[PDB]
Amino acid sequence: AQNPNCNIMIFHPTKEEFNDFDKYIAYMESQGAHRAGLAKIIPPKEWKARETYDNISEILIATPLQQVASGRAGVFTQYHKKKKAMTVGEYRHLANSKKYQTPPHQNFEDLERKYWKNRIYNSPIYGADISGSLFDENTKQWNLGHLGTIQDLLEKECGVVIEGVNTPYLYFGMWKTTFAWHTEDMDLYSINYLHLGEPKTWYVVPPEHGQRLERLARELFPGSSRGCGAFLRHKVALISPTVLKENGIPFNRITQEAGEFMVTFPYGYHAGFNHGFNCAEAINFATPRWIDYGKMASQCSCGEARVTFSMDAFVRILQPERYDLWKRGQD
Ligand SMILES: O=C(O)CNC(=O)C(=O)O
Ligand SMILES: [Mg+2]
Ligand code: NI
Ligand SMILES: [Zn+2]
Repeated sequence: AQNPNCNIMIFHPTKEEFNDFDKYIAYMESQGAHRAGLAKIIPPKEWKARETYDNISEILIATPLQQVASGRAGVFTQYHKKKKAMTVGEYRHLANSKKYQTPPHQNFEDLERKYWKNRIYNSPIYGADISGSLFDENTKQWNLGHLGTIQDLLEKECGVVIEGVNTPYLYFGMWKTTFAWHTEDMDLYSINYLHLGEPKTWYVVPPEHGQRLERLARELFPGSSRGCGAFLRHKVALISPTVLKENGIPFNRITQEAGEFMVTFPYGYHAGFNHGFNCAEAINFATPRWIDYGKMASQCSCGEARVTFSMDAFVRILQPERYDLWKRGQD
């Protein structure tokens, strides 16, 4: 069995190997990359996502989210307080302000220390889930706006024809902005490209051990657990690496830098934070191996998780028993 310790793998495809997305994902899985839950892909040196970022300040962040934490330094929840719209120009200025800027630090490890020590005492502002793309339409390889759609994958594999579309989202981050422990909707893959700015640190639990994380989360957030049988779908809970080590939960960590892709694999729980002002683009995708994960994915039916139009059809076709109850939550 390849990669039995479920380490995060890093790949360096040639320009030739960068032509066929699906084939390279299948290659990475042949080498066991999926066992980690997360892989890094460093694009060939000849590739570029777009010519410059010189004009990005005019993007609107219609609903910036202030991420307010509650709990203790290693075990907390975050709630998203909606703020007034601001441009990326305005946001970048805010990220760089004394109140919000990255502190002096020695290296990534010192900054990670400072994050886990001090995150709860600040409320950074995140521009998340902004429909759009920063890839140039002339970028033919690994252009997150030109992937084959999940609906097309389901049609090709299963013959069914469903409504829905699949488009990318932009994330504008600052120091301490945080993504809580989650898997993707319907335990899909994700791919994330860091277009610009400061790094993003990731933590991941191997898919084969995801239930160990869920059991810990139920113990650590016991009222949330009683409210909903899939409350990690709410995307609000944080658990530090120190806490995970204390409870014997297998995980790995890696820092993504500007110009690099990360892939998360089905049912790979992940969480992380941004080091400073940055812009990422991400999208969900499917392969044939996903289908079985889609059929088994947990669902939030308490009504908190509230998700896209396109998820309806996935639940309807892959989880018909759950469909009625899940849609009562969605309505
Ligand atoms: O970049 C972020 O804030 C969060 N991204 C993801 O969870 C992902 O790409 O799957
Ligand atoms: Mg602009
Ligand atoms: Ni994700
Ligand atoms: Zn719920």
